[PDB]
Amino acid sequence: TSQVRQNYHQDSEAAINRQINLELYASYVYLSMSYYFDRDDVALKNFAKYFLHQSHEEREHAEKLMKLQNQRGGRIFLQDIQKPDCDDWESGLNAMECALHLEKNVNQSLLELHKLATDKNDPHLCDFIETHYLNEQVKAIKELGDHVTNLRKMGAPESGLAEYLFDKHTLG
Amino acid sequence: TSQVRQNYHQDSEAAINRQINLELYASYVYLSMSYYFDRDDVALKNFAKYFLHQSHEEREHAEKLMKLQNQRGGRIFLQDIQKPDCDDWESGLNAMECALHLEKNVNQSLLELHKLATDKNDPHLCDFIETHYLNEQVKAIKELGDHVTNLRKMGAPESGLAEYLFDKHTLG
Amino acid sequence: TSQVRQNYHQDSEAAINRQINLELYASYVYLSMSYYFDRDDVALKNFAKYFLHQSHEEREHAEKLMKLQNQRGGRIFLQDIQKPDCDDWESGLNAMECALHLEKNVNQSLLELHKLATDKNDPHLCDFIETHYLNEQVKAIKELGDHVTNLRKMGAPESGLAEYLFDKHTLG
Amino acid sequence: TSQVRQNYHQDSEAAINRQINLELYASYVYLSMSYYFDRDDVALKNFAKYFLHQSHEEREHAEKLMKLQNQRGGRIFLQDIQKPDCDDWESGLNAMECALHLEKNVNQSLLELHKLATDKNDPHLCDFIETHYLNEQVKAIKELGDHVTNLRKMGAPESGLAEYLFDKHTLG
Ligand SMILES: [Ca+2]
Ligand SMILES: [Ca+2]
Ligand SMILES: [Ca+2]
Ligand SMILES: [Ca+2]
Ligand SMILES: [Ca+2]
Ligand SMILES: [Fe+3]
Ligand SMILES: [Fe+3]
Ligand SMILES: [Fe+3]
Ligand SMILES: [Fe+3]
Repeated sequence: TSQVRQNYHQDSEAAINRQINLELYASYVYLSMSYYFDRDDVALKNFAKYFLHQSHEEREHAEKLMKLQNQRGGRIFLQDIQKPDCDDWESGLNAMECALHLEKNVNQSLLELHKLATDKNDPHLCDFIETHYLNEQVKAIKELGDHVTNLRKMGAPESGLAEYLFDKHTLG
Repeated sequence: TSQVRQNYHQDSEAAINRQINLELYASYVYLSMSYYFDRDDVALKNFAKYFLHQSHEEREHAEKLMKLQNQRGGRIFLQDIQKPDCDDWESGLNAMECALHLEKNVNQSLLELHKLATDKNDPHLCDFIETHYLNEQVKAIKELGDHVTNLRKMGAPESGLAEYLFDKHTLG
Repeated sequence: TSQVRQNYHQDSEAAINRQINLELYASYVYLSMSYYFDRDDVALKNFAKYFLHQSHEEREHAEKLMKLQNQRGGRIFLQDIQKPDCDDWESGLNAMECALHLEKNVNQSLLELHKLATDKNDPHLCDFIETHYLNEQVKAIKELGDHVTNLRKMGAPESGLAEYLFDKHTLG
Repeated sequence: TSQVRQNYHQDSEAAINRQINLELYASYVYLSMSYYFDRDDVALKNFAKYFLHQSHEEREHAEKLMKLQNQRGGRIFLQDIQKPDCDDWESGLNAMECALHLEKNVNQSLLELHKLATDKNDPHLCDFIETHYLNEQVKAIKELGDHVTNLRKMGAPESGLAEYLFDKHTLG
């Protein structure tokens, strides 16, 4: 090559393509979690609305990176989007616990990409990550920790009244 | 010094400086209690907002006295602001119980200063205290008593659902 | 540990606790400077309002760091807040000169914390500092330099008319 | 008363009549000071407007006491209103210095009346004084101290530019 490409390393380009896939995959997990709470034998409508919004967010995270790639003169190479690992997610608390784990995993990936940009001396990539992904990631993780703590102290998942009230008063 | 000083006793002046410190210290305690409820392993956001507001109030109580001192022609002498005694505050109820104790202690100090003003025949200081601090203090203590009673009757602190609901329905 | 803690070093955590104290201390200095200009034998009301606002700013700087600590999964450990070093601040110019010195000292601390974050490879902490503290610090220092220059060229502190006019036309 | 008189002592009544005279007299002093600054060989129009407003205030202070007297069932006995002691007031600073002295003298009178009410066990008179006169008096004295300090530090009265600027920037 592009007439526009400048100080953009191959390794950086490839790592962007992997991140794009990870984010797409995270969107998928969340999509799954959402319609799980919409089942008639589950029926926690605010849980459902919470993971649907999360699902849309993650999609937007990917499309931003797709945009960054073209901007720097790289080429987008897409891969399959894997099946979320679970079909059944058991309870409200369990689902929150799996989302916390998911987000911590996305942050390592992002911490690794940032260390690579640094090594390649790509200050434009470093700030992009720092500015649009890292602060969003710590605020996400703190929020899911808050949620898990509350559910747990209320007595979930053994208490059905506890997930019902949390759905109403916190997620509502 | 002062060209303005009139019927203002040394002892009164010194006692004002001590009160200023006590109020500053109370602000500090409350500041501590607030970020304790903002921890991910605690997470009671309305508890947090309640002690943060309390923290700001106390700061305003000090600055008012700083203002009274200059007005009467005294001189402000500041001292260190001590570490709150606790780092961990254990539960919602415990924290409310410590705040009740704190406020009762601030009121004795104020009752003692008022008795001193009386002894020194300083009617201007007497009304100032009576008007800006004593009624605010009894309304504060009654309110924390109300809170402690409710938390206790709901079954706190052994009940996590109890502090969760109180945070939502009373402090919210 | 916290379920939320990730790539957050002990040393980083401890350094945050020290910064929190420094900022609290800066708030205290400024609080002192303010009621010094409110004395009947000083009486420069805009000087007073200027350091009171500065005082509130610094408090907000601390509370932000308190927030960052919880967010990253660290624990807040508070220490005593030391007596400002001066009780009397002599003149308008002197007070501005002491504030310039204070701010330069806060910036070194912040430059040192940033170098530590870098060493520990904590890109999230690096941007936080860079984004909320370093640019605010250089704009603060430049502004106090401007003020000191003007006071000095007007003929302060030997000229009382000079501090009176500056209070009116610049700080007003 | 009188069918209305209750727990109102003779001595209290008489002391009210004296206070009424003192306030009337203070109004007169201020009236004099005002037209002194309106002279073509003086001409400090904001000085003039400041003592005219002060003059009206003092008149209102008297009329309030006249009202208190009737309310308690006492009888108003009026006396002559003495000539202010000065015809010429020399300068801006001098006039402010004489007003400070005047106000300190009015406050002693009020402190003495309050001690009398206390001795006679007249809680209604005590609060009346405390509430409508003592806090107004300390705020008055502090303000005139501020003014005297500023005039003095600017170099008045030897500096004509100093009183001119003060009239413009502070009293304006
Ligand atoms: Ca597959
Ligand atoms: Ca200590
Ligand atoms: Ca009273
Ligand atoms: Ca010390
Ligand atoms: Ca006569
Ligand atoms: Fe994402
Ligand atoms: Fe208080
Ligand atoms: Fe600061
Ligand atoms: Fe009066």
